[PDB]
Amino acid sequence: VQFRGGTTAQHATFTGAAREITVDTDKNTVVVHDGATAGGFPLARHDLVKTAFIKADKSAVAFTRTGNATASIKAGTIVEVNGKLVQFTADTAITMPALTAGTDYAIYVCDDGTVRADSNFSAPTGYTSTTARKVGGFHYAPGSNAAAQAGGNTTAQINEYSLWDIKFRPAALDPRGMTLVAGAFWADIYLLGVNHLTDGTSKYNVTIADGSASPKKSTKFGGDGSAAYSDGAWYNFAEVMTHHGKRLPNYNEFQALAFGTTEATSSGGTDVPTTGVNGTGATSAWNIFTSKWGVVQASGCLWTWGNEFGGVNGASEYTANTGGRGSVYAQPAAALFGGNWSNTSHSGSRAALWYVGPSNSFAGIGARGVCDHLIL
Amino acid sequence: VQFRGGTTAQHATFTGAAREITVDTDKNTVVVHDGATAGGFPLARHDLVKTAFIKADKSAVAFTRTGNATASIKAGTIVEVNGKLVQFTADTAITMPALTAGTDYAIYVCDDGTVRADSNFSAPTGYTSTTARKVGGFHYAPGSNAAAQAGGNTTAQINEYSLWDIKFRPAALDPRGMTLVAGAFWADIYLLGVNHLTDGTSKYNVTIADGSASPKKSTKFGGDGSAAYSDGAWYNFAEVMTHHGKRLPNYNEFQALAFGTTEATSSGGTDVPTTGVNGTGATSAWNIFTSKWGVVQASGCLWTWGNEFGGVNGASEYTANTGGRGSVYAQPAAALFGGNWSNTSHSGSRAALWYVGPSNSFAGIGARGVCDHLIL
Amino acid sequence: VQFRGGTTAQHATFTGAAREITVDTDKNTVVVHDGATAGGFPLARHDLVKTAFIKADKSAVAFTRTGNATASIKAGTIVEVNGKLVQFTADTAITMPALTAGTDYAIYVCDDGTVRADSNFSAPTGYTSTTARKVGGFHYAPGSNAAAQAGGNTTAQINEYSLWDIKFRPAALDPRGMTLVAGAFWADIYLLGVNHLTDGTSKYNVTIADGSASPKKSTKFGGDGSAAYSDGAWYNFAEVMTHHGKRLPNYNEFQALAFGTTEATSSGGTDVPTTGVNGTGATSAWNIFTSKWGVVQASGCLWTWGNEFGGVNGASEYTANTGGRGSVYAQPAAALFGGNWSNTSHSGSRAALWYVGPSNSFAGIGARGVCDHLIL
Ligand code: MMC
Ligand code: MMC
Ligand code: MMC
Ligand code: MMC
Ligand code: MMC
Ligand code: MMC
Ligand SMILES: [Mg+2]
Repeated sequence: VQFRGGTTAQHATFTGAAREITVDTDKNTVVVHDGATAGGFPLARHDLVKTAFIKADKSAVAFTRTGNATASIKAGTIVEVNGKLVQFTADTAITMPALTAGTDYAIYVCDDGTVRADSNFSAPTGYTSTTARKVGGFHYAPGSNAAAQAGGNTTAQINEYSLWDIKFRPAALDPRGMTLVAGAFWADIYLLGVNHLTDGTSKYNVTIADGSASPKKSTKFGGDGSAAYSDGAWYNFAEVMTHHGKRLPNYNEFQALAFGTTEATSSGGTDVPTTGVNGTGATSAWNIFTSKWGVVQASGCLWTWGNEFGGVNGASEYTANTGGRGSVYAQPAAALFGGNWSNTSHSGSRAALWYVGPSNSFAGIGARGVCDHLIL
Repeated sequence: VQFRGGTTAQHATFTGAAREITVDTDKNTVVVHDGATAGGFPLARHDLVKTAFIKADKSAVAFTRTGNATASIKAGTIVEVNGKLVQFTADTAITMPALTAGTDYAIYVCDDGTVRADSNFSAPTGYTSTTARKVGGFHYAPGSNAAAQAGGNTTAQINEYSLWDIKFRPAALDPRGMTLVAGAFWADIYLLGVNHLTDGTSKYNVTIADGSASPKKSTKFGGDGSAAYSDGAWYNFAEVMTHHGKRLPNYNEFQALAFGTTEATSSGGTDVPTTGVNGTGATSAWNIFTSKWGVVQASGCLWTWGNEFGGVNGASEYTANTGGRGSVYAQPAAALFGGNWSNTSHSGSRAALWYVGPSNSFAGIGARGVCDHLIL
Repeated sequence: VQFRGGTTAQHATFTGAAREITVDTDKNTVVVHDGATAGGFPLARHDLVKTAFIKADKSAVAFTRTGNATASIKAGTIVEVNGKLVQFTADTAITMPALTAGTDYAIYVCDDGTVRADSNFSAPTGYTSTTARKVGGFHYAPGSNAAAQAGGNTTAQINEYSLWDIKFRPAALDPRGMTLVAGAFWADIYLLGVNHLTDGTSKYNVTIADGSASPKKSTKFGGDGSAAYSDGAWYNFAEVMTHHGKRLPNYNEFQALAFGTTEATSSGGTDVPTTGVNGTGATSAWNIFTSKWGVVQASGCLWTWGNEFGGVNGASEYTANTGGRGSVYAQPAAALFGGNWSNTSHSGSRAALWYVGPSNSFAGIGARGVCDHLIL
């Protein structure tokens, strides 16, 4: 059984009867008619709504944390996947795999109507990247977000603020290991590691980059994947953040991301070598410095370079201290935020040192990344 | 009358005749065939274009101001609402309610094809949030935008630059009370009020927050909704802006948002207690300081803290002045922009004082918010 | 032949048989039925997917450079245009016109299924703005991007990093003449010209704006299209960038955008009057200063004002030096980045001078614009 049909040009001067259905053979679509409107009312091909993703509440993430190791996709969520429509009319549990402290997970919606989390960011176990669509994710933290201003605990659990989806996410090239601070912007949960090219900037239980262990050189700026920078200059940390589509925090972002930490307190001892782990000789455990938003070692562990300049200036003479990329003159210090392990009662979410020039490198100075919140 | 149909798997190896129409029973959709292409050409379900909102000109807002108290939705605007398609093929008047000076309004498109404004931001009178879709809004100002560089008048009217829609808007969590500066970014029309938790940051005829009347403490940072900050430190104002997804202006944004104000002029007298109202002992009326873009009390009324540091530094010693959140060292002043009532001929759109540390609090220092322009 | 049909209200209490197709006469659409679901399953009108634009890889631009003067649109690209669906199942060559060094081109997808580039940004030759849809563009540069850290050559060719599309682009009001730096943000390929109102901020072979040739006054800030600023103050350059929805670079953006330039080297001689051209008395050719990302005269040619303050301060007294827009107090210098022609071995991608107040104007100080990267 074949229907009446014509080209698009034939369709333009043609008014079909009310409730008549024709077939545009150029478009391979149906055209609904009303007895008056020339051309009728063409319907949409499915190819043109591929990747559709509609939420009932576009101002919030598509998922709800329902417990330390459980979460749900929200009612009213409509997802296109592999030519099919999958929607959830009520809050629906996300099938969870084994969850491991300090690991990122991707949430998929599949064309058989299921929804599940997985450590694999291409496809979940038992599916392909065609039948399964990555729609978001979360971080399973080593400990709780801070309930007050005394850090968190060491109960591994989903960080609710780390929940992202494809229309509610960090603007960074890679969303993993980030958390949403006060609904306003995203911060890296962990201080920058040396091996950020493989790990990303934000990973649990890795060696922290500072003056004594410089980050791998960015492969977007002459790095080869093996060489590290000669030191931990501001320039190098800023270059690494840019590599990953992030930036160093300014003062307003730092006081936000670090709120919840134990204030006026430092880690103590002689070092903080590793993310999400007690420092060397520490008199306070790592979790004492978790922020409200799940930022780990948010203060009192290492200074982070900031994306702000001011305070004490270098000499008023052209000074070639930029790693061979020109000279600076009356160079203001680059901000340093948070305090390090040796900084006693002076650390905290508003700790700020404006003395160190950007060319300098020290063992207790590292970095944390941030980027914008994106709501589409 | 029932049509030929099959599952999606059955459909994959099936080539129907030209102009044949089958029904995918998994998808509950129609599939158009051509006599050659295996699988045919599935059509789109309406669920997958819910919330569609298409404009002829995506680089401009969807509405035009046609007079002090009238506006229109633009030709070529196509809106999905409650399962229905509503489009306007010509500029169409927006039905207005009573308009009240210093009030924000939401524009709705309804599933009966009407379009109207309303003071209610959930649903307009005579409709529900299901049958009516909020697509944008505007601010009805107490006075005109500045036609030159001598402020505006006191004729209540729609601020054309305050027109926003869901794909042409401030990136802030709440768009109300903001205006588009030079097409580049959004600025709060009013200086921050004390009661920003209920009012938002930008409201007409409310008590201005400064050192003598500190803002309500952010409920995202330990506030309970009743307590105010101990004072008007930079830290507190920056914290409030972050609460609302905004920031303090930098120098480039300030000179932009304040252009149109009466330059090198201050309010005079002893205070400016209230937004959009003459100061105490004022020798110039409030409207003298309206910018081109409808920013009220843009200069010469209160300094606004800025999101920039530089100028005179505090002591080169760890100083615990951050409200118990750590210490600062060689702390640069936080910028102050615009000038206050007592600042005589030194106020204006480029007025900048770089002497006051962020821990300080004074009666003529408050804040104004800004965030990015978002075109989707 | 007319189908069974009813209004939307009639449709709500009606359950048709499995594979029955009715016509909603309010919506002028088809409704697919299953024998159980009240209301059936309405299909989407094409009006609601107008401007649809779907890419297989949303994290990358929709086009690939295949040679100095050729490029392709990528497989999996689906485009709505003039009521029609046009998709490319394999990489497809873009038809090129004559290409001219230092020119921007727009890429169109047309409703006859073709794809082509054109110097006209409304419609390509042989088509209209209705039958042809602008989906992106590129810059055809006067020379290559830098392969190392020794600038580029003078072989005119497409700058791969200048490829933009409508969902992968600078957030600026006009994308032309910009390039994507490290996937993170966009930079103007050329230093600001005097005639930026007609040319935009970024054009090849035009007179560079500096203290000796000030930019045209912004028509958004009291300019009339003919008058230039009285001088090259920071204030004026910042105002021009804002006009175009851009900003001056900060230090982290500058070291990124200028990487690839010949470091610790200046143009020499007595001037650099023109974009993409050798300086007056130059001892190094212009192309020596091309960055990895195709930023022309990236360093060693003119300082660019930066969007950052710090270093040496002006007097601690109210100083009316803002062009009649108020006074400043303890005003920090505005950053200057890159070095100019006279700056010998001190120029480069990290060259930074923090001595000149924003009110000052000099022959070797101009500007370069940047704005955010937008992925939709
Ligand atoms: C999502 Hg399986
Ligand atoms: C913008 Hg990170
Ligand atoms: C919009 Hg009624
Ligand atoms: C970004 Hg406010
Ligand atoms: C694109 Hg013809
Ligand atoms: C935001 Hg330019
Ligand atoms: Mg600064």
